[PDB]
Amino acid sequence: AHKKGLGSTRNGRDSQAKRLGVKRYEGQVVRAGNILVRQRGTRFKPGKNVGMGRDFTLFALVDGVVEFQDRGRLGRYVHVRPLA
Amino acid sequence: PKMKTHKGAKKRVKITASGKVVAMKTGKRHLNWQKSGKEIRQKGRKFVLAKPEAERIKLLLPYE
Amino acid sequence: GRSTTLMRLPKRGMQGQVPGEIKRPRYQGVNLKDLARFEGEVTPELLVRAGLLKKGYRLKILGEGEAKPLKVVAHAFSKSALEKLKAAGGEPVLLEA
Amino acid sequence: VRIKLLLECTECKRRNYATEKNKRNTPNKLELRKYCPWCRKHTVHREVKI
RNA sequence: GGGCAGUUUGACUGGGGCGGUCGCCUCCUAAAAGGUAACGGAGGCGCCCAAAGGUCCCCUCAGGCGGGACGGAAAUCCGCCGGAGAGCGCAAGGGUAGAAGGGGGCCUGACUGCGAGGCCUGCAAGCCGAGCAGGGGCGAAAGCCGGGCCUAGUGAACCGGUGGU
RNA sequence: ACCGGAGCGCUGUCUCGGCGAGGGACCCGGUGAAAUUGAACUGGCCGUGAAGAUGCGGCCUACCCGUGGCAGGACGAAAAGA
RNA sequence: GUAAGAGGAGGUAUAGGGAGCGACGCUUGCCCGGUGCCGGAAGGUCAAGGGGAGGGGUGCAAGCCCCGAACCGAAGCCCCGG
RNA sequence: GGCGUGCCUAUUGAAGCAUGAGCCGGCGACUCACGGUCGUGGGCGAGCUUAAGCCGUUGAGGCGGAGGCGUAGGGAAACCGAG
RNA sequence: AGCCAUGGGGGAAUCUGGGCGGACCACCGCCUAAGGCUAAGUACUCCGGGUGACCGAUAGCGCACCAGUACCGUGAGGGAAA
RNA sequence: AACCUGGGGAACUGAAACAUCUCAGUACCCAGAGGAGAGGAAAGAGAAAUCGACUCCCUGAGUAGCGGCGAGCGAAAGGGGA
Repeated sequence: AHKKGLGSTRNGRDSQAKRLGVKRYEGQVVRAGNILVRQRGTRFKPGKNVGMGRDFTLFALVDGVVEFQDRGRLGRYVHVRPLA
Repeated sequence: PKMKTHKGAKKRVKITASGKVVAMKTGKRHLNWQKSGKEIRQKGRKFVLAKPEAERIKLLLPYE
Repeated sequence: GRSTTLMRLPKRGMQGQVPGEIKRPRYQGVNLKDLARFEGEVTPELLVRAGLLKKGYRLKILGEGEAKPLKVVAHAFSKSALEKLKAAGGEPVLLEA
Repeated sequence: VRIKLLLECTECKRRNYATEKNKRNTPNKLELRKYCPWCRKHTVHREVKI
């Protein structure tokens, strides 16, 4: 056979993929303390009874239903509006 | 004859008056300094399930 | 390999001395709704002959129940259950004279 | 790392506790920071022991 | 003190041994949810900041050409132009000048007792936080504060030290 | 009586084998085991097939059974592979 | 050999035991840095030990139990050289 | 003449040129004791039940409550107690 | 880390003597140590008597029977058939 | 034949490794006693001014403790009976 000098590597190292994404959308009731947007930078800016935390994560403050918004010269918006 | 209650287990777990096994929250000792009062007051009492089958089924004799 | 989820900490205070265990008087609780069943007197002697109690050193009254007047007999009694004894009942504390 | 080490402040007026960290390397002479104890409102607090 | 005893003497692995590796974070591969393997690619972490932390007063860059003692491709200042290529500790991703960046003032919420309800998931551990009440700091106020723009900086338990109840 | 190198004579070691020997082998009678053994009714080629077949496809040689003889194959027997 | 004792040996440093090479002829060179080994009446660290300054629990006390300093305690390893 | 890859174990997968067996007859392998534990068949029911032993029997049972389960939990603990 | 017991060492007292009640101290209890004897109630099956929801010549004891026999090995032991 | 008192006293195995522990103070060696053995009248127990030799059953009770707090090991008191 004869197997002379070969080698190794240094890249058998991966980052444990952490489940990230948006959980709740317009049409779903979210009631007080339900995460609904997982992200790193401001992919989704809070608003109407929406909340952010110590890691840019949107959640529910009210017992309201989600909905979205676009404001270019400001950012992307989520507004979780409830009922009158 | 006679099975034997699990000593350690007996002395380190809580089985609620309802066939539930619910113990204490682990992870409190060589930490505490660079942590929120959160991690302190929340590492108090615990819960658990699933393995409580093994816990209860091993509790036994005086049950406890 | 990992601890058989034995990673759960101990909390059993006073788990182990060496001269056996501390010899203390063991109290015994009882619902006085079970009391509302029978009528007459309830001595320690009688109430182990009946259904409950069984030599539980000392008896303490408790639980729900009704305002039936009689002779309850024991040692200690619940502050809350003594409010039931109020509506109609009698209290003998700590036996022997 | 110990250089930053770990130390704990305590209130004056008998005991009390709260957990912290230092930095001896950094101009850290002594500390007398202001916090709140279990008993009563915010008061003094002195640094002591490892 | 191998004179004799009884045991130890990792696993992975394109047969094994030798070289390489073990955990944690980023980026691909990864096929527009996640998630997704390889001894497949490309890099980073075992720390740092009592101010790089908290609030109020306040400023916006890197650069581009023109113009100038030393400077002179780049020390500085100026004029016009210049929406994120500047910086934001460290790797990169994501993100940001309608601030997270940089300047000052008072401070010390790296708060105490609790935690609604959700992320995540074999367990266990990890992730998020409203509100509540005690008091504290700044703010004219409206109001923010349970450390740091985030993802790395970590070790269940058994044992024991130390101060208290 | 240990491992090479050489040289002479000598010789079936070889060129290359031929006869001969008696004793076994083969036929007559007396006695008569073994390992192995799923059952067999067991030719070949050419493909296939878990990859090397009389048993499968396609397609095959040759009446039925024996005696002496050789040893390619039955992945041959003995070794639950050193 | 746990041991009594046993051999060594009723032998005595031209003798008894342990290791290397192996008649005989020539001959056997440098390195004490690591280590084994020889030796050395200063010393470094350490055992139980000796000792008792100092502390505590408790009884009214007399008292008893426990903790323990300074400093003196070997072999050894470091040490010094062969 | 139409058709037709033996039985088993192991296997991604075998008729196997993988393995086990010449053939026949018998021996031969998931129990038992105690405790737990889910159900299930009944009796009793806030009560349920006796072990040792003793008495009787010659396959005749019965007395025997010591004890265990149950009527209450929460708290490491003192304790509090439908909290 | 008591208490019981003891190998080396020191080393008491006689009823105010004295052990223990789990470091040790106070108290309060309990018992009389360092001499010895003691039936029954429990254990056991070489043996005999009785029972069976135990077996019926591979079962049953290894042995139904001329079995601890033949036969195997120095040997301790193995262990037939019938 | 078996049990029984002491004098000695392993390992496999468990802990999915292995020392502490387990197995086990079991197996085996020894001494010696007998129908029983051994034991046996309290320097006991244990908290109540409670009991009153020894052996035994059952309960207490996997209880209390023990422990690389793992394997696992695992008491007497009291009770009711002989």
